[PDB]
Amino acid sequence: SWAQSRDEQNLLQQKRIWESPLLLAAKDNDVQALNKLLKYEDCKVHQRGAMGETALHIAALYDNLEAAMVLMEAAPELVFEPMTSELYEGQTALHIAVVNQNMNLVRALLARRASVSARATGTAFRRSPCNLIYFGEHPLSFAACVNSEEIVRLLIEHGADIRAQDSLGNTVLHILILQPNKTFACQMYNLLLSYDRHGDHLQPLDLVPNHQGLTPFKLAGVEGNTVMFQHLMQKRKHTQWTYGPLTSTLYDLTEIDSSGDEQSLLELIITTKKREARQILDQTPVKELVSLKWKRYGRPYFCMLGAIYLLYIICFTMCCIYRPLKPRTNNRTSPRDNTLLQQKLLQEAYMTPKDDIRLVGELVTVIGAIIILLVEVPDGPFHVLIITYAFMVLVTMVMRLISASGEVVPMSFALVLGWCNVMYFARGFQMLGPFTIMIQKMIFGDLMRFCWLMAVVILGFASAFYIIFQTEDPEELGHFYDYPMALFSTFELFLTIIDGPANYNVDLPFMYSITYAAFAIIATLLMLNLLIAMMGDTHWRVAHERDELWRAQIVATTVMLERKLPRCLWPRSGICGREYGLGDRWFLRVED
Amino acid sequence: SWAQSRDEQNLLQQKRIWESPLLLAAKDNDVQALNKLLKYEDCKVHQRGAMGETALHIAALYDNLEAAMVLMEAAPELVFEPMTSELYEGQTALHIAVVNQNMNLVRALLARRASVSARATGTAFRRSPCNLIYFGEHPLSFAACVNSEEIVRLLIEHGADIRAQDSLGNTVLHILILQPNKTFACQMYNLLLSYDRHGDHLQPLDLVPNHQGLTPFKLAGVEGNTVMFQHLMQKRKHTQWTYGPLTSTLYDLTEIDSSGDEQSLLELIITTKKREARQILDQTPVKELVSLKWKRYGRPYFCMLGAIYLLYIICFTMCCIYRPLKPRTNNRTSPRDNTLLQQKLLQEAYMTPKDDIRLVGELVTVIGAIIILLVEVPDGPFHVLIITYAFMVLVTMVMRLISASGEVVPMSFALVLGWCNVMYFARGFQMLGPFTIMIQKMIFGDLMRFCWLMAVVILGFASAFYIIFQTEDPEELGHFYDYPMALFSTFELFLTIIDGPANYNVDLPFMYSITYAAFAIIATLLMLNLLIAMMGDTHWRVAHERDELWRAQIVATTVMLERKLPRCLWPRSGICGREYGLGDRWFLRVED
Ligand SMILES: CCCCCCCC/C=C\CCCCCCCC(=O)O[C@@H](COC(=O)CCCCCCCCCCCCCCC)COP(=O)([O-])OCC[N+](C)(C)C
Ligand SMILES: CCCCCCCC/C=C\CCCCCCCC(=O)O[C@@H](COC(=O)CCCCCCCCCCCCCCC)COP(=O)([O-])OCC[N+](C)(C)C
Ligand SMILES: CCCCCCCC/C=C\CCCCCCCC(=O)O[C@@H](COC(=O)CCCCCCCCCCCCCCC)COP(=O)([O-])OCC[N+](C)(C)C
Ligand SMILES: CCCCCCCC/C=C\CCCCCCCC(=O)O[C@@H](COC(=O)CCCCCCCCCCCCCCC)COP(=O)([O-])OCC[N+](C)(C)C
Ligand SMILES: CC(C)CCC[C@@H](C)[C@H]1CC[C@H]2[C@@H]3CC=C4C[C@@H](OC(=O)CCC(=O)O)CC[C@]4(C)[C@H]3CC[C@]12C
Ligand SMILES: CC(C)CCC[C@@H](C)[C@H]1CC[C@H]2[C@@H]3CC=C4C[C@@H](OC(=O)CCC(=O)O)CC[C@]4(C)[C@H]3CC[C@]12C
Ligand SMILES: CC(C)CCC[C@@H](C)[C@H]1CC[C@H]2[C@@H]3CC=C4C[C@@H](OC(=O)CCC(=O)O)CC[C@]4(C)[C@H]3CC[C@]12C
Ligand SMILES: CC(C)CCC[C@@H](C)[C@H]1CC[C@H]2[C@@H]3CC=C4C[C@@H](OC(=O)CCC(=O)O)CC[C@]4(C)[C@H]3CC[C@]12C
Ligand SMILES: CC(C)CCC[C@@H](C)[C@H]1CC[C@H]2[C@@H]3CC=C4C[C@@H](OC(=O)CCC(=O)O)CC[C@]4(C)[C@H]3CC[C@]12C
Ligand SMILES: CC(C)CCC[C@@H](C)[C@H]1CC[C@H]2[C@@H]3CC=C4C[C@@H](OC(=O)CCC(=O)O)CC[C@]4(C)[C@H]3CC[C@]12C
Repeated sequence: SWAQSRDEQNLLQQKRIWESPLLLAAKDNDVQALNKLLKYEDCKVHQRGAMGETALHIAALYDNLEAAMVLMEAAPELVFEPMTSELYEGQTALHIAVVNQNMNLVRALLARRASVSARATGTAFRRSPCNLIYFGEHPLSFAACVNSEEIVRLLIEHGADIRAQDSLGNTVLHILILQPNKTFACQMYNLLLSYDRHGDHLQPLDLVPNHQGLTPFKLAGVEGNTVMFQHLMQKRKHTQWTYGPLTSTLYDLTEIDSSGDEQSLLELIITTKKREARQILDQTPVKELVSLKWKRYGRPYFCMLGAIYLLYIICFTMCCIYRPLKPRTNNRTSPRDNTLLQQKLLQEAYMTPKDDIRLVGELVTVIGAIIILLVEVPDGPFHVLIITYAFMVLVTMVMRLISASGEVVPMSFALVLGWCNVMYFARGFQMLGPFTIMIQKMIFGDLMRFCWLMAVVILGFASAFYIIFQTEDPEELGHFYDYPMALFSTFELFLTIIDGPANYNVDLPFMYSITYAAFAIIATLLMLNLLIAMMGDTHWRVAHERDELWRAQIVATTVMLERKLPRCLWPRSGICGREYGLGDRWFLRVED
Repeated sequence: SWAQSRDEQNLLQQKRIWESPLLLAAKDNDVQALNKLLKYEDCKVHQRGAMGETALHIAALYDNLEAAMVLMEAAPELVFEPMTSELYEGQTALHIAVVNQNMNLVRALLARRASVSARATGTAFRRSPCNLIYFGEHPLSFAACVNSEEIVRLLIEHGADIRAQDSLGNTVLHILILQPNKTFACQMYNLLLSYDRHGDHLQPLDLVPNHQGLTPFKLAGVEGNTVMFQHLMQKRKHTQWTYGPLTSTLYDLTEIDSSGDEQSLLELIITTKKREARQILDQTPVKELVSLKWKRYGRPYFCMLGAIYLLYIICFTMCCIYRPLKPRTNNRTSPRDNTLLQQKLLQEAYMTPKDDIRLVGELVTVIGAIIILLVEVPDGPFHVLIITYAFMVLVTMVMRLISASGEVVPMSFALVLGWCNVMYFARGFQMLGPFTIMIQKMIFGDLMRFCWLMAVVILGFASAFYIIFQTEDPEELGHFYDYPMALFSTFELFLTIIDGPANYNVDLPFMYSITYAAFAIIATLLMLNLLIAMMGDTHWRVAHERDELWRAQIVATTVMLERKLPRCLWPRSGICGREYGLGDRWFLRVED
């Protein structure tokens, strides 16, 4: 795709260099070739390359100081020229010699007054999975990322703005957090903060947001950058006293905790795809904050909601047990017809006092289903299940009003969805909590991958079992009497939850005993135990990280409860200042 | 709670320091600020802080020697002042400068005659989970715990009592055992014992009990402090001879073995919550003592009690097999009534010689149940089971006398509790012993955690299965005919111990085949194998430490048998002295 086009422009770049004697002598720094071409005609001194590059760009790429100096003496207006293509738009040779860390050639270009504010907006510089570097857009950003302490100072002396932002809004401090070598990126962060002696007014530059709204501290939390997180936390950390081995430590807790309705650090870490962002939860001020919110306010409000939900589902269950049924009016159509009862009409469903007790429970059920929709729809997996529950309750309400047959099908969905939603409240308990993570990763992991191989063995053998018994009498062996039942029976024989079809009083077809023996080996022995071996591996992986997974469950529940409860009902965690003379900020004390 | 109040008093402390110029200059040692405030008015020289602290307390906290000396020259009566709050009651600055290890400021306070006997009874010093340090109450105790060898000597030279006890009764030697850095605590133990040259009469101070009764040696065993246990065992260890690589070693065995009716080291280690106390059992004199008690006296007396219990339960079983039954008098009420026999009245239960043989076995059963209560009630898990057994035997005795119907329900409990109590005697065998620890940790571990998720899937699907078949004829498919049976059937279908409901001669409801397929996947495949994967992990953890767990089972059995058998029947283990001229102490010889 774009990779194929980037491959072709890279080969087109090397061709145009070989086609041009100037670009070739710029690549391989033959001084005698460059001297002859310039003492001749212009020879395309402003030659536009394949990448939009010039000759002075080329000597910058290939680390050719002696070539680049002769090209600057030849034409000094090339120093200001930007590279002109979609890949490398607005890139100067000052950008290139910075990235190549060519110390003598950056000093030479700054002597010829190369711009330090030149923005490199080409798509090879944008933050994308296709690019292997994200350095920003400015030369100061590029030198900060290749860890060149000598070049960042020279750019600042020549007037590079430390406050310059790229198209994503990131300053140079944001970009350093996005870098793979974190320990070098810490030291460059400390260097660039030291040059914010002026301009700390109107923003201190460690507090600038990007276009997502993130400061460098919140970006370190969101990106899973734990090394930069601990280093940024030192600024927000205050030592209160030291009593030998003890230390009382006061944490700032402003951007960490939900200071406003805008998403804080706890919500952004839960609502992100990055697995390594969850490593911020066992960092020190974040870990005791989550535990404090849960024990004081999270777990009491959650256990109340689980108790109310459990009483409500018991109420819904009893209305389904006592659903209005009467003896059937019509006669039995076939001997296969097994139905004895049918559901009452609306006019006769409510005529006794026991029907009035059920009516109260049915209204409590319907009112609860509306409140589930009013909480959840005006906006997870249990998110979908409780909406699917409340939808099924309203469907059976509509069928009750218009007297529609088949209320058993919305109720049966609603019974199993209503009671399996109680497993949501297992996360109030630490031992019970990651059990449902095991169930999710066994369903949407092991089952969804291996059901396709199971379904095709079931389809093969049920089709074989169907045609083997297609000529036989079903009254003796009716497991495969029609093709939907044959398919359901083979699924049950797969799971060994029904017995193998046997009638010793008749002769079964010869082909059955061979096919069922082949089925018993591949399906019940091999593939069934293969799946169980997978799910035991899922169990082992989730139980290994179960404390970390439970803590991530607690934050998501705390973020959700704080979002839905009133602010009077959820007090802010920690200790506010300003009655102790600390400002209006809410602090958290940790004694270690 | 108290943590929130401790957080607030810590912030209130820092405010009152900032409110006071004296306390602020005491915190940050500005000598010019302290000089001006004292050459002015008193300026609250006896200013009471938030923690009950004074200015001289503050210079002690923040390691301000130059501040504290000026404050002592200003008012020397502050040197004697205690900190006055619930957190830090009776704390002096001599306490603080000791903990901060400020060597020049402890010498200055002792020059101004600061008390070495001052007790710090505040709740921040008490042994509690809320506190991170337990240092005791005296300055000598505090210097011993921060490992300051130079300060403990200076306190002793000024008259600090090495025999001072805190509110828990602990001397300084007890407190050192309770310290996290054991290797430093060994060296401080050796230092403080050297200053017991005088006063070894009336107690040698390594033999002082605390209020629980524990000496430092027994506290090292109870607290799991194996490093201090081995070091204390050197004093109780006597080398008898050395024959090249051999060494005959005589162990004192006084506090280890049950010298009196007061609890010894073996009973205290079993009857404690700490898992690391069980690490004392594989230390040298304790390990060969337990093996000696078991092989000589433990295992023969235990195998006799297990043989007698096995013969007794066989006697109880045969009386239940032969329980008095007669043909039923009334007629069959419904076709669902299956009962053919009923239990006899008392007057006809004993009329044949075979009824007389059973009467002897029933009295042997009743006498055994009374003896179980007389041994166990005038005081574990098998502790509860054998009492629950003997209660069920007396309940069926009462029902036999008053001719109450339903003796089958107390007997059935008594049959399964009586025979499962034979698994108690599996610990007489090392290979069989930790099997019952696996069963306990699979029941009260894996089952009690995961039954709640299982129960709610059973409740959801049994309710669905009940309403699906609520309109059908039960004679064809009666698994779910009423709601208790539907719930029991779904439990059995969960465990795959009954087959899936099928009748191929009728049409089952459409909703059944979908719901049972959903049930077969989530319950029989996924959640059932999830539990088995857990219990296999419990099996793997218990089988890894199975020798250590079996040895802990042997001590508990030995402690229980010694407590219940007469002293003539349980001889003291090891070799008494005084016929070999060693004193009256009982020794144990170990050749290594
Ligand atoms: C994850 C789930 C995967 C799917 C699992 C299983 C799917 C099951 C889902 C639904 C089935 C249940 C719905 C009932 C509908 C009734 C119609 C019927 O099927 O039978 C009809 C026949 O027609 C057929 O036999 C069609 C089946 C042929 C091939 C099936 C492959 C389709 C799925 C491919 C997916 C591949 C994916 C696998 C991997 C790529 C009529 O029944 P009869 O009694 O035979 O009448 C014949 C009358 N006669 C006597 C004259 C002869
Ligand atoms: C996962 C792998 C396991 C697969 C299991 C087996 C592999 C399959 C390989 C091959 C199967 C070959 C099919 C036979 C074709 C001829 C049909 C015929 O003549 O039927 C005749 C029988 O005649 C016979 O008995 C056939 C001779 C023995 C074949 C079966 C033995 C398989 C042993 C395998 C050894 C282990 C190999 C695997 C080791 C692991 C007549 O039948 P009838 O008795 O009169 O009944 C009448 C009913 N009917 C007419 C209505 C129909
Ligand atoms: C670890 C163990 C956990 C519990 C597991 C299972 C508990 C099982 C324990 C005991 C059950 C067995 C005792 C028999 C008593 C008979 C009464 C009866 O139940 O049926 C009665 C109906 O009334 C009901 O249907 C009540 C049930 C509704 C909801 C059940 C939830 C209660 C437990 C919540 C705990 C949640 C904990 C889970 C996680 C939070 C009558 O029967 P019927 O035939 O239907 O009559 C209807 C007549 N009709 C035809 C007119 C319609
Ligand atoms: C753990 C997850 C597994 C869940 C398993 C299944 C998921 C459930 C999802 C959805 C179930 C939807 C319910 C149907 C609602 C309409 C009712 C209806 O019209 O009935 C009609 C049939 O009409 C049909 O046949 C319906 C069309 C097919 C639905 C069933 C195929 C499910 C395939 C799923 C593919 C794999 C998906 C999952 C892959 C893993 C009439 O019924 P009847 O035949 O005439 O019988 C009469 C008896 N009765 C009137 C007394 C009642
Ligand atoms: C007539 C009255 C008494 C009915 C009783 C009402 C309650 C039983 C209902 C009404 C609203 C419900 C709540 C609506 C929203 C949610 C969020 C929901 O969150 C998720 O499932 C999202 C997280 C995830 O997907 O895992 C969990 C259930 C809960 C607390 C519900 C619990 C049960 C509640 C309190
Ligand atoms: C009437 C019949 C046909 C209904 C079919 C039942 C299934 C569609 C239901 C019943 C139980 C449900 C499951 C119950 C519990 C979970 C675990 C749940 O896991 C989590 O949410 C992870 C934990 C976390 O979010 O912290 C994801 C949904 C899932 C698999 C549910 C998916 C839908 C299931 C399989
Ligand atoms: C678990 C496995 C890997 C170990 C070896 C077992 C199978 C390879 C063997 C054991 C029993 C054998 C079966 C025993 C009896 C028969 C019946 C025989 O056909 C008959 O005579 C049946 C009567 C009829 O056709 O009606 C065909 C072979 C078959 C299925 C045999 C096929 C091969 C089987 C399954
Ligand atoms: C008519 C006569 C012959 C009846 C026979 C009497 C014995 C069969 C009974 C009487 C007292 C019983 C003992 C009473 C107390 C105990 C302690 C009990 O200890 C525990 O279960 C506690 C440890 C734990 O909980 O694991 C184990 C069974 C045992 C030895 C009992 C074994 C069976 C004994 C010897
Ligand atoms: C008539 C029916 C309804 C009675 C129900 C039977 C259960 C209540 C009983 C039968 C077997 C019993 C179990 C048999 C063995 C053990 C192992 C036992 O493990 C230990 O004591 C650990 C070993 C040790 O102490 O060294 C704890 C009790 C437990 C789980 C028992 C708990 C109670 C159980 C499950
Ligand atoms: C083990 C799993 C993860 C792998 C794939 C198996 C299931 C996804 C498939 C295999 C067989 C299928 C069943 C085959 C037959 C039927 C009957 C069909 O309804 C009927 O026509 C039955 C007749 C009646 O309603 O009375 C409804 C779908 C269902 C349950 C199918 C649902 C999906 C099943 C369970």
